[PDB]
Amino acid sequence: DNPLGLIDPTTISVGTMGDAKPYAFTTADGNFTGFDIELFLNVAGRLGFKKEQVVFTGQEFSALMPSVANGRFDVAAAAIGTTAKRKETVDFSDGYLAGFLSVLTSEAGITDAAGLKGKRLGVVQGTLQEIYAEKNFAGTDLVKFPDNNSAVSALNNGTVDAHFLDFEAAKDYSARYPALKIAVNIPSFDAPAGFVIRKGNDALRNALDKGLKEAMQDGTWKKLHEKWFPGTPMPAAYLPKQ
Ligand SMILES: NC(=O)CC[C@H](NC[C@@]1(O)OC[C@@H](O)[C@@H](O)[C@@H]1O)C(=O)O
Repeated sequence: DNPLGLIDPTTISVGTMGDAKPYAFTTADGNFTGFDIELFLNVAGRLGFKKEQVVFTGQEFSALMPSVANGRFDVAAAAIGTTAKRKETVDFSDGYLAGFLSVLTSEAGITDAAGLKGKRLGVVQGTLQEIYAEKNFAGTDLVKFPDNNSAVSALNNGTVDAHFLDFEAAKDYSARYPALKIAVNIPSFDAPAGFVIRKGNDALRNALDKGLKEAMQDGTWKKLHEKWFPGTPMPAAYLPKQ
């Protein structure tokens, strides 16, 4: 039987990113790791799927949701913000991360949103950052990149003034390139990360929701958060209750 409506009932095919450190990324042997990866494998494990029964495929951010919508993957896990706009084509599990959208730059003069006037801002195609900048940073020239790596390369080259990306990923680039600093932090608590599933796949959605709640209640979520995001605040919503 196929109760979870999977492509193959013995395996879970997950669409992710090889370059979204520390959320999702690859090590030197090409295997996937990061917070979202370890959390997903933990949730899948509770559903009776061992680590060898979960396959990961790296894709550019913009291809993830359409690949799930087209039946290429059972799930997508890559700090995917939950929105009504995204809910038009896919379904989401309950939220498991809520953080900031960050402006990474070597220009100390940029201190807030109003500092982005007369600046060239990098965004990754299809991200919540692209939408936010189009709505709130009108007049700021946007430069669309397929990934963070290309955007940061143009930031290091001096072709863009700043790059707009996820807080933990901005922190990672700040460590890799010390001249780059997080100058602006924008709340994105209204779009928590959720595991993406095929629109209407209620059996897989409900089963992932059960595992996520259990991982949060037994303190697994807390342990994984402390590992991948040291010094980042943890909300009571995702921590053990009572
Ligand atoms: N891997 C990526 O490039 C994802 C970029 C971006 N992520 C936003 C977000 O979901 O990331 C995790 C949390 O910090 C959320 O609050 C946030 O909205 C997006 O969904 O568009």
